[PDB]
Amino acid sequence: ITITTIFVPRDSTALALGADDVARAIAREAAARNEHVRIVRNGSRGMFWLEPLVEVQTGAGRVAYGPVSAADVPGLFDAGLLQGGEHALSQGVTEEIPFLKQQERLTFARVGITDPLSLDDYRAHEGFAGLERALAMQPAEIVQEVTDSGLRGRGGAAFPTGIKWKTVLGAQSAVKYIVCNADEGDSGTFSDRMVMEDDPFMLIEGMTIAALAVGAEQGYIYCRSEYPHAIAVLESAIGIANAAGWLGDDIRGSGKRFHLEVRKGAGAYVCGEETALLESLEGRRGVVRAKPPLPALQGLFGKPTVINNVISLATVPVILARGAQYYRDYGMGRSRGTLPFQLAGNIKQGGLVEKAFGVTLRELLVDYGGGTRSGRAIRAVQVGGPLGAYLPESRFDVPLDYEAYAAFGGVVGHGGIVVFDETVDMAKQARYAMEFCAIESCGKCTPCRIGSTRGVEVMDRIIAGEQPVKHVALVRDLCDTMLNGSLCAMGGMTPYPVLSALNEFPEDFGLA
Amino acid sequence: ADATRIAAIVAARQDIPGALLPILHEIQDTQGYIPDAAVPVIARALNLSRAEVHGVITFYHHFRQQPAGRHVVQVCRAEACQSVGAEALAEHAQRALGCGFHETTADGQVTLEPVYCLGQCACGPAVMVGEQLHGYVDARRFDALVRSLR
Ligand SMILES: Cc1cc2nc3c(=O)[nH]c(=O)nc-3n(C[C@H](O)[C@H](O)[C@H](O)COP(=O)(O)O)c2cc1C
Ligand code: SF4
Ligand code: FES
Repeated sequence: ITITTIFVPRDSTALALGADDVARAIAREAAARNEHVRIVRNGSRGMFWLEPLVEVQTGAGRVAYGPVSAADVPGLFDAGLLQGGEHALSQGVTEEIPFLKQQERLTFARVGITDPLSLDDYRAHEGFAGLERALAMQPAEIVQEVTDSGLRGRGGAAFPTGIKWKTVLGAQSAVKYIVCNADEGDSGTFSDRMVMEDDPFMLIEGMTIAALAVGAEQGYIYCRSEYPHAIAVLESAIGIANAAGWLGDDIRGSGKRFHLEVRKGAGAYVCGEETALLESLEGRRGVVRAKPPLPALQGLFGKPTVINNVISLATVPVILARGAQYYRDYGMGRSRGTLPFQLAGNIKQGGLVEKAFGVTLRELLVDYGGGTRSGRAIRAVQVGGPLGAYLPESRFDVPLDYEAYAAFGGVVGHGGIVVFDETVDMAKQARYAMEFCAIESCGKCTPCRIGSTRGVEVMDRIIAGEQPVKHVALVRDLCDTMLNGSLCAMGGMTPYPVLSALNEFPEDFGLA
Repeated sequence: ADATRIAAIVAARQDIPGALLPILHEIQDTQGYIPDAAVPVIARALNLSRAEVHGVITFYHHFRQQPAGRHVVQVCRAEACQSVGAEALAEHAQRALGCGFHETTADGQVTLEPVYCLGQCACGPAVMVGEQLHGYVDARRFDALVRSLR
């Protein structure tokens, strides 16, 4: 008669921290006490220092406990878990935790609230309201709405999304494609991963709206092989959406057609570059294409192709459901909307912080992150991934805005934030940037393919203390060669962590 | 490796747009690796050259052409895990296992591989075994999880 709903996340981070064991321990304990529970496997709220974060539905709303280990579960029951009783691990009403409450979760609105594979949960929280509006608009109107919203590419290049769709719509071709770039290869990023594991229907809805906007009937999600959980969840969600008429040849009786499938990548960072991604989808080595031909005009199999990042596509439904002006009102300058920032690395309170553009790095580091995990001072923060610059403390007050970061050589990128404390060796960081480029180079460009390995060798000489002045000059020279002789940002932006490390921390390289 | 099943895997996929990577994944997923003897079968079905197919297999680090040990243990080497100790963990893993990266233990139980971010960047150092993730991995937890495998 009386059944208590308990939430135990199934996000791969929660799983990495023991969430399946927690869920089995809760089930075993309930059985041992003859109590009836329904264990809902939700996405994660994105407060990873509290995962596994168990929530209980009570009269006051959902209350949270974290982080929970299986050994804690009998004591949780003893303290009255099923009624939200107080325990050492109690966090209170989940939505009242300031880390979570002080966010602007436009895209991540459902993440951690819902069962990720439940259509009923999805639609009870505005799911498919954007698609239902889009089904009642002409294609050019959907393009115009995404344009008016101010949405820009959340993969990092921040190109205006609606203009991109306008090009695909205007192109003449019977076959057009939607391609979702889910390669999320950057260290410090997991917002795409979280959408795919914790709210897959939002990505499916966003790609379907894109298909309606430009006239595409086939979509592909290219997901990196390092994300087996995302791939399995997306495939289940596509099956579920298809069975319920949200995909297929007669979507909700509209007569519109859209088919979607997931493609697994194969360990190449450079397949996040949009044309190397297309080569991979077509079954070839992930070698960057010359880009006088835009993929929006000649992309997958030479057809007009929308290529967008997971977060870009996942933001389309709220833009349609709540309107362009609602979305455009957030942010600053030309950085309209919100971004799911990802706090990572040596961070005390890491996870997912969605905020309007204009928040500063210091606000995210201190007010949300709570400083380093070690307790030592922050020394350098890499923003925007392995190809981003390291930021010193003197830059922590620049507003997180595409134009303000670009002005000083910062990279917002996907919004990932990797914190290093005072123990970091910036010469070893510079060496790693070169090593990583040597590992991931698609091979088309000599400075990227071979110059990177020479940069490793020289950095080794610097780290061993051999002739620092001479060898730093050689590294500077090699960086200029990569800045000017790279056909994509792998080689072209490898100098960003190298030059920022060298410029901001010359003492780590043996210099004055 | 089951040559007959490989031919069927290829035949079921041979009309998929850009079928080569899904084919290579299904062969590796079911057989453990892509045997050299599968390349002519793949090449013929997709109207590709054998060198083309071999070049794809060689390009992508995920694909292996020889069986791995019983367990593939991937240790993240990328920046966020570095910031919380991935470098020392990688040194320890090689001492505890007695082999380097891209190598397999003498008892054939563990193949040690690097990976460059598992999307676990806020709870590193991160390790994946098969598809099971582990966060906050230090020398003690590493030895414990390797003990569990054996
Ligand atoms: C080395 C390299 C890696 C990249 N990785 C990604 C990625 O992981 N996810 C992504 O969305 N864009 C990535 N890009 C950018 C894509 O080339 C391109 O900007 C894509 O179309 C982004 O779509 P968007 O407009 O929605 O941001 C990468 C570019 C380079 C040079
Ligand atoms: S810069 Fe590097 S990854 Fe990019 S095209 Fe050249 S070789 Fe390939
Ligand atoms: S840097 Fe290791 S999981 Fe992302």
